[PDB]
Amino acid sequence: QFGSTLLSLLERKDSLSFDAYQMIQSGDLYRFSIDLQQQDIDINKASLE
Amino acid sequence: NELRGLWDRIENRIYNLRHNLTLDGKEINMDLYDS
Repeated sequence: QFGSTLLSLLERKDSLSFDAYQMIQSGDLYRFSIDLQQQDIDINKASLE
Repeated sequence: NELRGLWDRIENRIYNLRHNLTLDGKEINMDLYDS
């Protein structure tokens, strides 16, 4: 009972640590998305000129 | 009236020559862009 308690809790521990690390994977992608797209304001201004 | 039109014309043309770089247009600085 103690060994299966330790094992089944350790699956619950190492499952949720994956769900955590999977979120921060978005942080670089937002930076690159904004710093690519923002130029279309400068192109829409250059087209008005 | 011709004297008053004439002296004001030469005053305007001196102002343009004293800036030079217009030619009453914009010769030197154009098409530049940033960001």
